[PDB]
This record gives sequence, structure tokens and C-alpha cells, in this order.
Amino acid sequence: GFLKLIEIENFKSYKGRQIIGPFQRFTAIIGPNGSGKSNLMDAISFVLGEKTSNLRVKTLRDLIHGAPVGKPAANRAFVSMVYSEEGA
DNA sequence: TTTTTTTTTTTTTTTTTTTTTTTTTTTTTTTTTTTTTTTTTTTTTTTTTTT
Ligand SMILES: Nc1ncnc2c1ncn2[C@@H]1O[C@H](COP(=O)(O)OP(=O)(O)NP(=O)(O)O)[C@@H](O)[C@H]1O
Repeated sequence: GFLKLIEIENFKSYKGRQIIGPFQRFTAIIGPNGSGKSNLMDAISFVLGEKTSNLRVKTLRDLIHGAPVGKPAANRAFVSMVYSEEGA
């Protein structure tokens, strides 16, 4: 199979629920500086698992959107992909 | 004009100092080990809350 698309919620400067579009065979993630694009990869490394120290943030509580600034939004987060393999 | 006297420059000798080079010794930062402590994370029971 391959990596179809993912799903974000409140994790690291992505407020609300929005669906990352379907991925073609070979895509790219462009954007100007400081826009916050590395954090999608951070999300990918968090669904598939990576020790927290490698996630360039201490304590795992400033993960929620807006916490490193000083004001959280909720007490949840939800990141999720949808793997699509042969067999329908 | 020639002879006699003075002074400056050039060059060699020497002596003291400086530099160099190696060698041997020493003592120091560097590198590795072990420990071990902290802190973050985890769990599980307790507590709180909801139907
Ligand atoms: N949970 C959060 N909520 C809101 N903002 C955040 C959060 N975490 C980090 N940020 C900020 O949002 C930005 C995201 O940083 P980061 O994801 O590293 O961006 P980037 O993708 O590396 N930028 P760039 O390479 O220049 O395109 C930075 O300014 C962070 O300080």
C-alpha cells in the first residue's frame, strides 16, 4: 500500500479538524518560512511513534495548540492517518 | 711642492648573548568508565462524577 492522507486536531499550531488532502504518488509540502510545516512531519512521527525527546519539545504538555504561548485550548489531541493497501 | 700630522672608514677578532635542537622528565588536559541521580513517564488504585 501507501500513505493516503492524514488527520490533525489541536496538535502544534493546527486548530480545529481539517483533512489533509489525498496524496498522489509523489507529492511535496512547500511554503514560506515560519509558516509551520515541519510540524506535519512531527505529527507523522507521533502517530507512528517516536520518543518525546526527539519531538523538539520538552514535557509533552506544550503539545496542545497554544500551550507554549501560555493558554491551552482543550485537554485532547487527535492525529490519525488512513493506510490504504491492496484488497479494497 | 713636499713633508708631517690628524681623522674617518673598513675590516677582523672576540666575547657575550641569543637562538636552536634534541632529549629526558613531568605534570595536565583529555578521554573513558562507572554510577547514579533526576526527571519524565507510566500504572493502578482512589476519587470524582454521571446515568
Ligand atoms: N502548539 C503550538 N501552537 C501554536 N503555535 C505553536 C505551537 N508549537 C509551536 N508553535 C509555533 O508555531 C511555529 C511552528 O514551528 P515549526 O513547526 O518548527 O515551523 P517550521 O515548519 O519549521 N517553519 P519553516 O521551516 O520556516 O517553514 C513556530 O513559530 C512555533 O513557535
